[PDB]
Amino acid sequence: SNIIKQLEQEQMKQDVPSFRPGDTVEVKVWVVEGSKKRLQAFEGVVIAIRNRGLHSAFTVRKISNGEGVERVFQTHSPVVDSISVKRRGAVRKAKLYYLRERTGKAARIKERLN
Amino acid sequence: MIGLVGKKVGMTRIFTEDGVSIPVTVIEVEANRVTQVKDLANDGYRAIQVTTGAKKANRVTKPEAGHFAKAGVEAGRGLWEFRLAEGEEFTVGQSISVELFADVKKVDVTGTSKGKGFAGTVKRWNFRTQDATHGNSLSHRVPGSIGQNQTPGKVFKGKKMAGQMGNERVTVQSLDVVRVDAERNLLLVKGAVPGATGSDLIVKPAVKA
Amino acid sequence: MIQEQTMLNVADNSGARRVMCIKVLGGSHRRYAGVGDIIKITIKEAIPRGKVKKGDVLKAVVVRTKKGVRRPDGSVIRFDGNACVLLNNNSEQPIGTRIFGPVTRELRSEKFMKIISLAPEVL
Amino acid sequence: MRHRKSGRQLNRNSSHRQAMFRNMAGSLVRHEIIKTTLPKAKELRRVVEPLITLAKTDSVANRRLAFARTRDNEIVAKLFNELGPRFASRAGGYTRILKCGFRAGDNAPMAYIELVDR
Amino acid sequence: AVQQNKPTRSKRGMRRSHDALTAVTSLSVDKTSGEKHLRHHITADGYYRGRKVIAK
Amino acid sequence: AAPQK
RNA sequence: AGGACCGAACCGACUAAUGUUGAAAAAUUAGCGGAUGACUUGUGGCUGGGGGUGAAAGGCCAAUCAAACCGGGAGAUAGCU
RNA sequence: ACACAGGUGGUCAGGUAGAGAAUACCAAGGCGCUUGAGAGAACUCGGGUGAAGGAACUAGGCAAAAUGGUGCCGUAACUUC
RNA sequence: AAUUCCUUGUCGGGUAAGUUCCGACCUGCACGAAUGGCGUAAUGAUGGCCAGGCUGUCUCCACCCGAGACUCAGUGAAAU
RNA sequence: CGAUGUCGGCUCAUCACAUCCUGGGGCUGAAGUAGGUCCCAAGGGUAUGGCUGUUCGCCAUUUAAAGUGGUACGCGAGCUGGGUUUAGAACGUCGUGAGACAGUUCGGUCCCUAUCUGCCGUGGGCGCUGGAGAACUGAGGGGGGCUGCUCCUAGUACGAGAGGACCGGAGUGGACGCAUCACUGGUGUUCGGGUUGUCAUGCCAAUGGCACUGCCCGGUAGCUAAAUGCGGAAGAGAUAAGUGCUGAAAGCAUCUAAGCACGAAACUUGCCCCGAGAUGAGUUCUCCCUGACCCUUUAAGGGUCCUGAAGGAACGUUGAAGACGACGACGUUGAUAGGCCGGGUGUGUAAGCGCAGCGAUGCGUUGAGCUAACCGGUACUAAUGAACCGUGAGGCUUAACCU
Ligand SMILES: COC(=O)c1c(OC)cc2cc3c(c(O)c2c1C)C(=O)[C@]1(OC)C(=O)C=C(OC)[C@@H](O)[C@]1(O)C3=O
Ligand SMILES: [K+]
Ligand SMILES: [K+]
Ligand SMILES: [K+]
Ligand SMILES: [K+]
Ligand SMILES: [K+]
Ligand SMILES: [K+]
Ligand SMILES: [K+]
Ligand SMILES: [K+]
Ligand SMILES: [K+]
Ligand SMILES: [K+]
Ligand SMILES: [K+]
Ligand SMILES: [K+]
Ligand SMILES: [K+]
Ligand SMILES: [K+]
Ligand SMILES: [K+]
Ligand SMILES: [K+]
Ligand SMILES: [K+]
Ligand SMILES: [K+]
Ligand SMILES: [K+]
Ligand SMILES: [K+]
Ligand SMILES: [K+]
Ligand SMILES: [K+]
Ligand SMILES: [K+]
Ligand SMILES: [Mg+2]
Ligand SMILES: [Mg+2]
Ligand SMILES: [Mg+2]
Ligand SMILES: [Mg+2]
Ligand SMILES: [Mg+2]
Ligand SMILES: [Mg+2]
Ligand SMILES: [Mg+2]
Ligand SMILES: [Mg+2]
Ligand SMILES: [Mg+2]
Ligand SMILES: [Mg+2]
Ligand SMILES: [Mg+2]
Ligand SMILES: [Mg+2]
Ligand SMILES: [Mg+2]
Ligand SMILES: [Mg+2]
Ligand SMILES: [Mg+2]
Ligand SMILES: [Mg+2]
Ligand SMILES: [Mg+2]
Ligand SMILES: [Mg+2]
Ligand SMILES: [Mg+2]
Ligand SMILES: [Mg+2]
Ligand SMILES: [Mg+2]
Ligand SMILES: [Mg+2]
Ligand SMILES: [Mg+2]
Ligand SMILES: [Mg+2]
Ligand SMILES: [Mg+2]
Ligand SMILES: [Mg+2]
Ligand SMILES: [Mg+2]
Ligand SMILES: [Mg+2]
Ligand SMILES: [Mg+2]
Ligand SMILES: [Mg+2]
Ligand SMILES: [Mg+2]
Ligand SMILES: [Mg+2]
Ligand SMILES: [Mg+2]
Ligand SMILES: [Mg+2]
Ligand SMILES: [Mg+2]
Ligand SMILES: [Mg+2]
Ligand SMILES: [Mg+2]
Ligand SMILES: [Mg+2]
Ligand SMILES: [Mg+2]
Ligand SMILES: [Mg+2]
Ligand SMILES: [Mg+2]
Ligand SMILES: [Mg+2]
Ligand SMILES: [Mg+2]
Ligand SMILES: [Mg+2]
Ligand SMILES: [Mg+2]
Ligand SMILES: [Mg+2]
Ligand SMILES: [Mg+2]
Ligand SMILES: [Mg+2]
Ligand SMILES: [Mg+2]
Ligand SMILES: [Mg+2]
Ligand SMILES: [Mg+2]
Ligand SMILES: [Mg+2]
Ligand SMILES: [Mg+2]
Ligand SMILES: [Mg+2]
Ligand SMILES: [Mg+2]
Ligand SMILES: [Mg+2]
Ligand SMILES: [Mg+2]
Repeated sequence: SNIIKQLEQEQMKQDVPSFRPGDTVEVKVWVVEGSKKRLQAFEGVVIAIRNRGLHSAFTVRKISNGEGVERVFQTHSPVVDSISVKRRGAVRKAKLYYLRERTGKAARIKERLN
Repeated sequence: MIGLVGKKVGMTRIFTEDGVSIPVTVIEVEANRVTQVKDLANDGYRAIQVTTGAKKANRVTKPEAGHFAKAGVEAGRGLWEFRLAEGEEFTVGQSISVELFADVKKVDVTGTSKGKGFAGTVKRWNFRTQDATHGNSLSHRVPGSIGQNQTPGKVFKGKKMAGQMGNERVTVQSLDVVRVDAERNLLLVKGAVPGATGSDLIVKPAVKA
Repeated sequence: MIQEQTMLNVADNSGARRVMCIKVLGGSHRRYAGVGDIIKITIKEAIPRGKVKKGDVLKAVVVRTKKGVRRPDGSVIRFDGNACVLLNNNSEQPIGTRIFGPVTRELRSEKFMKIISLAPEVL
Repeated sequence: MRHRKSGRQLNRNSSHRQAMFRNMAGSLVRHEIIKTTLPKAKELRRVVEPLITLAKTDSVANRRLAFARTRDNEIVAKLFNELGPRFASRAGGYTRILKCGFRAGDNAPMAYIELVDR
Repeated sequence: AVQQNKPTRSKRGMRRSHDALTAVTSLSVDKTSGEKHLRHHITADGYYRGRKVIAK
Repeated sequence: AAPQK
C-alpha cells in the first residue's frame, strides 16, 4: 500500500550500519531509572536478522555470568541509540540457532577476513 | 454526534519519542458527501445520509443515479445513515471531512468481521476437546451431549452448535485516536478493528464516557 | 510461563539446587507465573548444609524464564533457563545472601529491591 | 479456510501434480494444441508460460535450468530454437484457452489450450 | 436410525419439488458460421467468435 | 450378545 | 554342545486403532512371541455319537456340540402364548 | 454365495549397498488394482511439525515420542558358579 | 497375606499431599506342612509400585499433507 | 419382562432458592478490625493435586467463594469401560460331592448411513395489490453483567495500647468474552539450501526419480495463540427488606388509613447484535411503462397483432465471500484473473570459466543465482454483438381538497 509505506518511510532511521549474522555487535540502549537516563551496552553475536522494512529486528546472543541471554532489538526503535560491529563472522547460514545447543570452544565462529 | 465512513488500509506501528511502540490501524476517510437529510416532518426521525468514494458510471442504475442527481452529488460506493442529536444541522451537498474528529479522543469502529465459513463448536464456542487417546472412539472434536433425558425431551433454543462464523457486523468500542492527518485523509486508531484490508469502516465518537 | 510441576533452578546461595512449582499464587484458576510472580515451591534437591533442606515448602519469585519478557517497544529478552529466588513464607524476604546470574527490571519494585541491589546485572 | 491461497490440489498428492504437469507441458510444446479439462488447463498456464519466458534468453545456465524442469532435451531444444524467437516481443500471454463442451464418459468440462502464434 | 412411519406420496413429492432441471436460457449464434452454440464455447464445426479456431 | 441389565 | 542367544522364511496371536447393513459370518495396519525343536509342513491311513480325541478350555468331531448330522417313531406332549 | 484386501505344497533365485533369502534403488519380466470430474466447510480416518511446561492426563505413561549398528574400554547386588 | 470382615488396623520408608507399594508388629473373623510349608539364581507379550530419559497424554490446542464427507455425470442398496 | 442399558468419570449443560461469594438491611453479649444471628436478593461467579472404580471423604496448597438440590440418582442411536454383572483360574470359608459366597484376587467383543419433532446454520417459492433499485423506523428477540490487590483520604475516626476503618477517588491484576495479525512465535509436503543409498539423462560436470516431504536446516502469504487492542460500566425509572415526614381512626402515641420522601448486582431502560412473513407484511427517496382490435358468458372477462421499459437472471473472469445456494467485484467505454515488468521478502556467494593444490577442496567473477500465495504497474491471454425473463398508466367504496 502506498499510503502505509509512506507512513513508514517517515519514521525509518537513515543511518543503520550494514551487519550480518555471525558479526559480533555492541548495541547501546536507553534505560530509565526515574529522573535519570542512561545508555547501557549489550554485546554479543548476531544470530538472526529480519528485514521487514520498518519492522526490521535482529537478535543478539551473549553469555553473561554463566547464563546465556538473547535479546531481540527493534532496529528502528528510538530505544536503540547506537549499533557497532566489533568483529565479522564467516558463516554459511542466515540463522545460527544451532549455537543454542553449543558452548565454549564449540561455539567459536571463524572470522570473515576477506 | 455523526460519524464518518472509511476504509481499512492496514496496520502499522508508531514509535513515540519516549520509546513506546503503538500498533495503529490506518483508516482512509475521504470526503463524505451528504446526499439526503431526514426530519420529523417527512420521516419522523432526524438523520443524514452520506456517500463516499466513486462508482463507475456504467454500474450506477438509474434508480440510484437519479437519487444522487437530486442531491447534486456524484455517486459514491454506497449509502449510510447517521442519527442526529439535537443541535446538529447539515445541508444536502455538504462535504464532511476527517477534521470532524480533530477534537475527539476516543472512537467506536464498526465493520464486518472476516469470514470463517462453517465453524465447529471447538472453534466457534471454545468447547473443550475430548480425550485424544484413552480409548476414545471417533469422538475427538464432537460436541458431546446436547441435552437431557425425557425431561424436557427437546433441545433448548440457543444451544451452542456448529455453523456460520464471522462475516457479521462487529463494533469495537473506546479505541484511542492517535493521529488525524487531514492533509492526507488518514485517521490512525490504536489497536485492531474488524474486517479484512480494503473493507469499509464506520467511525463514530465513543458513546461511553 | 511457569506452571505447576515446572522444575526451576535457584538463582541464590540459599542452598537449594532444584525446586518444583506446586502452586501459582495470586488468583483463582491462574495458569502461569511470569517474571516477578510469586510461586509456592518445594525443594527437590539441596546441598548438604545450606539454609534449607529437601522437602521444605516455601515461596519463591521467578527471575528468569526461557519464554522471556516483552518490553514496551516490542523487544524481547530470553534466558536459557528458568530460575527463582527463595523467599520466606511469611515475610517474603530473600533467604540467600547473594544472587547469581542476571535479573530483569520487572523486579525493580519496592518489594524486591533487595534482590535488585544484590543482582550482578539488571537487564 | 483458504483466504488468499493459490494453486489447486486437483485431487492428487504433490509429487503426482508435479509429474503430471511436467508431462503435460512437454506435450503442449511438442503439439502446439492439446485437449484437456478446464481446471488443468488453467493451472498449466502457470507452468508453461514461465518456461517460455526463460527460453527468451539462451544460455547454458538457462538450458540446464529448463532441462531440470522439463527433463526432455527435445522440449528444451524446441523452446530455445523456436518458441523463444517467436515470442521475443510478446509481453506474456503466450497461450489461449478455448472452452469446448463436456467429456462424454464423465461429463468433465473440457477445453483446448494452444500457443497463441501457432 | 430409521423411520417409525412410512412417508406419504405427498411428502415424497414436496421434497422432489426442488429437483427440477433448468434448460439453457438461450443459445448463441456464431457471427460467421451461423451455428448455434453455448456462449463462450466453440461451435461443433470449430468456429469461435467468427474464426476457425480448430481444424477438427 | 451384549451386556444385559 | 544346547527343549542356548539375536533375527528373515515359516508357525503363532500380546496391545492399540480401524471395520462392525465389513474388502472379510473373525480381517487389515503398526508394533508382538517362537524360530534345531515337546518344531513346522505335503500326501495317504486309523479312531464314530453316551462314542472318539483332548499338555484339560466341557475344548474339538465339516461356519453346528453339557452329547454331531440325516431319515424315521411323528401330527411326541404343550394345565402355556 | 461375488471379477471377495482372506487361504493354498514344490521348483528358479541378476546388479549396487549390506552379515543376509532383511531393507533401499534397479534388471529380465509384469503391472497402474473396471466409476470418473470438481471444490478445498464442520467432522471421521491415516500421517507431519509445534512456543513454555514435561505425566500435571488416566482406572493405568493406553497411544505416541524416545533407544537402536560395528570395534574398543568398562560393568554392581545376588548366584544353582 | 492371590487368605484380614472390623479396616484407610498401628508404627516406619517413599510424596507438599499415598484407601495402592515396601518393612515391621501379631488381635491368624477364617495360614500351615506332597489338595505340601518356607526360601530361591535364571526365565515370563505375567500382577503391583517407584525413578531417569522421552514425549500433543495433558495445561490447550494451532497449522499442514493425503482419503472420505460436499457439488456434477453414470449405476444403484438396507434395517424399518 | 414379543428389552425403558444398569455405578463413577469425560463432554455439554439447564432450572429452583432452602444464598457459598459479591449487593442492600435489623439486632448484638456490635469501640475499631473481624465476627454471631435474622430479613431482602438467583445478575454474574462459584480450585488444582495425592490416595481410592469410586460418590463421598481425608490430606496438601490455593481463592472473594470453592453453595445445596431437581433434570430416567440430566447426559452410552455423544465417548469410556475402572466398578458392578456371563463363560477361565486361584485363595479363605461352607458342603461327602456337583458347587456356593450382599468375601477377596488376575483376565475378559460396548452395534446403528437420522424418516419425524427439537436445535444450529443456509437457500428456493409465494405474499405484502403496477413493476423496480436503495436507505431506514423498530414491535419483538438474543448477548453482556464476575472480582482481587495496591495507593490516596489516613496511621485520620475508634482504642489504654495493640490494632485500625465507613463514605469517596486512582492505578494495576486473575478468570471470561469479542476483534485482529503491526509486534513475539507456531505452521508453512506450493520457496532456498545441506546430505545418505540407488537408478537414469551416452560419459565428466550438472541435474531429475524413489526411499515417511528419504532425512534435515531456514522461511513468504494465509491461518493462528502463548501475541495485543477493547469490554463488564456511569446514569435514569419503578421497587424488595429497611428507614422516615405529616397524620388521624384512638384528645395521646403511631411510617399508613388520606398524602409525601428515600432505598439493591434483582425488574424496565442505558451498551452490542438480529429484526417488517411485525399477514398488524410500516416509512422515505429515486426510476420505468401513455398502442390498436375482436369475441363472449358483459366482467376485476378471454384472445389476436404491435410492443419488451426500469430492472433481473443467465454466461464468463473471479474474491479476505463460500459445503451447495447465497453474498461482493468486474466483463473491452476493462486492472476481474493469469502472464509479464519493477520491487520486496526468503535462502545464502548458482552454472560456466580462471587461479592455488597431488587430491578432497578453497579463492575470484559474486551477497551471486533462484525466489509460492506479497506490493506497485501493464490489455499480452481470457472476460462476445446478442439472445432470455419482466410490460403497455395499475380494483371498489367513502371522505377532504381541486375542478
Ligand atoms: C453380565 O454379563 C453380561 O451382561 C454378558 C456380557 O457382558 C459383556 C457378555 C456376554 C457374552 C456372551 C454371552 C453372555 O451371556 C454374555 C453376558 C451375559 C453368551 O452367553 C454367549 O452368547 C452368544 C453364548 O452363547 C455362550 C458363551 O459362553 C458360554 C458366550 O461366549 C457368548 O458367546 C457371548 O459372547
Ligand atoms: K517428604
Ligand atoms: K509328516
Ligand atoms: K448322542
Ligand atoms: K466443496
Ligand atoms: K483367612
Ligand atoms: K507371561
Ligand atoms: K422388563
Ligand atoms: K450477602
Ligand atoms: K449483619
Ligand atoms: K445469583
Ligand atoms: K446440577
Ligand atoms: K454411564
Ligand atoms: K435413546
Ligand atoms: K414426531
Ligand atoms: K440475557
Ligand atoms: K503475526
Ligand atoms: K507466518
Ligand atoms: K539423488
Ligand atoms: K408521627
Ligand atoms: K460490579
Ligand atoms: K415490508
Ligand atoms: K560460481
Ligand atoms: K538475494
Ligand atoms: Mg472466509
Ligand atoms: Mg469400535
Ligand atoms: Mg481416533
Ligand atoms: Mg411436551
Ligand atoms: Mg488470489
Ligand atoms: Mg475424487
Ligand atoms: Mg516422495
Ligand atoms: Mg532356542
Ligand atoms: Mg492356537
Ligand atoms: Mg501383523
Ligand atoms: Mg518375528
Ligand atoms: Mg527367547
Ligand atoms: Mg528369535
Ligand atoms: Mg492328513
Ligand atoms: Mg467350567
Ligand atoms: Mg465347528
Ligand atoms: Mg441326551
Ligand atoms: Mg407315537
Ligand atoms: Mg407338533
Ligand atoms: Mg471366487
Ligand atoms: Mg476388481
Ligand atoms: Mg483375491
Ligand atoms: Mg504358504
Ligand atoms: Mg524385500
Ligand atoms: Mg522392464
Ligand atoms: Mg482436508
Ligand atoms: Mg511442545
Ligand atoms: Mg523451528
Ligand atoms: Mg521446545
Ligand atoms: Mg496423576
Ligand atoms: Mg486428574
Ligand atoms: Mg487409582
Ligand atoms: Mg505402549
Ligand atoms: Mg545397583
Ligand atoms: Mg503410612
Ligand atoms: Mg506388607
Ligand atoms: Mg491352603
Ligand atoms: Mg494334606
Ligand atoms: Mg510364600
Ligand atoms: Mg449422484
Ligand atoms: Mg416393543
Ligand atoms: Mg430467600
Ligand atoms: Mg440489569
Ligand atoms: Mg505419582
Ligand atoms: Mg443417571
Ligand atoms: Mg441416550
Ligand atoms: Mg473390567
Ligand atoms: Mg479393558
Ligand atoms: Mg450366556
Ligand atoms: Mg458407541
Ligand atoms: Mg425492541
Ligand atoms: Mg504481515
Ligand atoms: Mg518464525
Ligand atoms: Mg519446515
Ligand atoms: Mg557425477
Ligand atoms: Mg524410478
Ligand atoms: Mg489503465
